[PDB]
Amino acid sequence: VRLYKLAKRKGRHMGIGKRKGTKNARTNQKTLWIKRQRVLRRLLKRLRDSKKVDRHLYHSF
Amino acid sequence: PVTKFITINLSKLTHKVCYKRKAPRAIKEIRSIAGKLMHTKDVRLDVKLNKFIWSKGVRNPPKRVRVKLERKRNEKMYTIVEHVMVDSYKGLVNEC
Amino acid sequence: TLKNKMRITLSLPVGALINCCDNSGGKNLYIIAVQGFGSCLNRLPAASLGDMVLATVKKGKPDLRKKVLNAIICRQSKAWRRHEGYYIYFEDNAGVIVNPKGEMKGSAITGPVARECAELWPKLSSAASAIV
Amino acid sequence: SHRKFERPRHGSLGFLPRKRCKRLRGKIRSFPKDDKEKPPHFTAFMGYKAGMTHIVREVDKPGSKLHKKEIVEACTIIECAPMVVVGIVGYRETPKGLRILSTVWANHVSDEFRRRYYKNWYKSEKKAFTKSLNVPEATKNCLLKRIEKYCTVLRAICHTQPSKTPLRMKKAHIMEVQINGGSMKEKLEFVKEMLEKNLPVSTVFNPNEMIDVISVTKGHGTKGVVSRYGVKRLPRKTHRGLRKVACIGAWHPARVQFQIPRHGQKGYFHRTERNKKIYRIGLKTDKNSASTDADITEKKITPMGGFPHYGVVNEDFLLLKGCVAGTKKRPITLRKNIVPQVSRDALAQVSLKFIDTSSKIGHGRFQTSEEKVKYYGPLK
Amino acid sequence: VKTEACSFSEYRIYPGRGQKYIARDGKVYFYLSSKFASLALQKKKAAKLRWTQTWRRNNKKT
RNA sequence: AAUGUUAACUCAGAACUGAAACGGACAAGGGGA
RNA sequence: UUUGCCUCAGGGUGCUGUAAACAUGAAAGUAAACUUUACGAUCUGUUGAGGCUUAUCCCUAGUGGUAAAGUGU
Repeated sequence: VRLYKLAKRKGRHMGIGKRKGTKNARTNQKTLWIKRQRVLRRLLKRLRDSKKVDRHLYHSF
Repeated sequence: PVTKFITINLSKLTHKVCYKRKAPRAIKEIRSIAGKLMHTKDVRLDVKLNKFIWSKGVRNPPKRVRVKLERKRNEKMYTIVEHVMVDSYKGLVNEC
Repeated sequence: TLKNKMRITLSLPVGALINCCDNSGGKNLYIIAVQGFGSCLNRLPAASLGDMVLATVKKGKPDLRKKVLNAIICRQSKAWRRHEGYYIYFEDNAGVIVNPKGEMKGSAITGPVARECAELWPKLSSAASAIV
Repeated sequence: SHRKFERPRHGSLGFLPRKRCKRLRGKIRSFPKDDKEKPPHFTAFMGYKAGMTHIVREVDKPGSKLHKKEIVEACTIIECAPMVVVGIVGYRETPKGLRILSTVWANHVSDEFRRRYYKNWYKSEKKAFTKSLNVPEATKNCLLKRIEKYCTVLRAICHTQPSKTPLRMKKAHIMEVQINGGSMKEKLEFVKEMLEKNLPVSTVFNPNEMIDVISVTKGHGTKGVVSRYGVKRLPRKTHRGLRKVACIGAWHPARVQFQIPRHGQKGYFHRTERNKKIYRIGLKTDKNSASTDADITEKKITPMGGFPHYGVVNEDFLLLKGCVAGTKKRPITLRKNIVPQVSRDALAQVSLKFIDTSSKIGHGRFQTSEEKVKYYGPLK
Repeated sequence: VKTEACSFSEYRIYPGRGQKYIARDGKVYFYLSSKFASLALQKKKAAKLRWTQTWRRNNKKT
């Protein structure tokens, strides 16, 4: 199954017929939202660090 | 001892029995055939012989094993089973 | 006009629904009885190609629905033996609406048709559409 | 009270008791009768199970819907390893049945026939029929004069030779075949010639005549009612099983009737098939007896691929309608018919069109070895 | 004797053995036994069917 | 505005191919008036 | 129960069906070097050829074995 993981990264078993769980079962959608919020928020903080964006557009975006 | 060239077909011996007892039935048939053919009552198998017919699994013992069997003088008479291994069995007639 | 009607292989018991394949307006027949069937204890009457079958219509024109009619079962799904050393069998299970005297009530049958009824009732020989 | 739905019973009482047959050969209860006018010739035969096969034909029955059109039928071809005639038996009628006046053996006898009189032949001294074949002919002449003066039914002990067949059995099957025909005065001379030689079937067997087949059916051991008599299976909800007869009789009489189907032995019964018309006469050595001048291929009685559980056939053949009972390697007995008829198919002359040669084991592809070889040719 | 040729395969037909399969369209389809009809019945291709002479004709191995 | 180190499993379309059949076993709602 | 029989083998009819390898072959198309180089469900030619085929298939004076004769009359 090491070779099988390589083959799934290769893209053969990408069929819709190896999925025995729902979308949220494989990966937690709330955790995905948390990760996305963290990764965009780190950028939002770095924009204030570099002062590339003003606060007026910073609270907007 | 006596020089003889034959083989044994365990397929025709375990043909009727279920998977659960195919290998022990093969063992029993080997013992019975050895004793009957060699006119002795004390036939002792070999650990290698048990290995060979148990390795393939209980469901399917090996089909056929070649017999060229030798006795032993030390009631008095007793035999130990042995086997001949060869790639192809076709063309190898029975003889002395 | 002779009733030398030849061996038949038995299939299609009572309670089977089959195709119609004719311009009579019906779609599927529902076998309720066949004629010539005698008395056996638990035997279900079943259809023979050369035998009229009492049948109802489940889908089709309301004119011929809600009542019993006679149908000649034409195309079987079971191999019927023949002296020709070879059976005959089909995929579609089919029958054609006929009057009790024997003649077909439709005008043409889409699929292949049975030739025995052509001489069993002379008015089916003329209307035989495409015999196998 | 009465049954609401009267239906025919299960099985026939005429084949009771459904018990294992005592012997393996097919005995004959009755031989075809005799007439003074008809001429003295043979009355029965015997052989083995060569084949119950098809043949293609054309009906000549007036008004038939097939008639001129080619048809396929079902007939049989018999295995006849010639039987050795060894003995003569005389019977005379008495108010207690027909009683044996005497039997006379041929002055020379075969070893296969004598082997039947033993259970352990390999260990015996083979002393049977040793000093009983050295009798003077004065005794024979006196006893045959007695046979003519007193006896009225004449039978011939004939034995088969299983050595010709591939059977493991080495004992010979022995039976007696009646001789039917004219009065005693002609009969005495007509039974003075064939007393030692083997029996060719084509001697009397002729086309357009009816025969019957006697045999012992197959064996299946003990079987339930649903198999022995084909009783209706009880519904799945039944408590103590469903493969049994529900009611085996009313309250009265307070006994089980003998008509009630019960479990027991099925098969290994005595069977006789009647109205089996013989159609054609052939041989074993010849090469075109089974085939026709409209078939113009090569073949003899030889089969293809061997016979499953029967070996190969190297003996005579004839033709006769129908199929047979019994199993493979089972002895079959052939009788003539009892009362010949004058109906249309009773007197109908017949003729075949094509003869099977194929691989009679299951679904094969090649009818002849020559065809199989030619159709491929260059191979591995 | 005269024996017709098979439809799916190329073997002659011997009366006394066969059957007849016919589809909806009513065309005659003559074969020899249940396999010789079922190979066609299972909607398979004689070109792919290795063990028939049709495959040999398709793969020029005469 | 760009170039280097290092950790995901979610999608999508072109193939041909395999006995035109595939949550391949285990695991699992029959629906409707 | 020794012109046998058991076993084995030469086959035979068969059953699925194409079997063990070769590929400076194709092999959907993939990636690494200055045209060649690492995989790729299969087939192609040897391959209408293997594996199994009586234990209840068929043939073979083919060869190995075929044994103690204990009981009753």
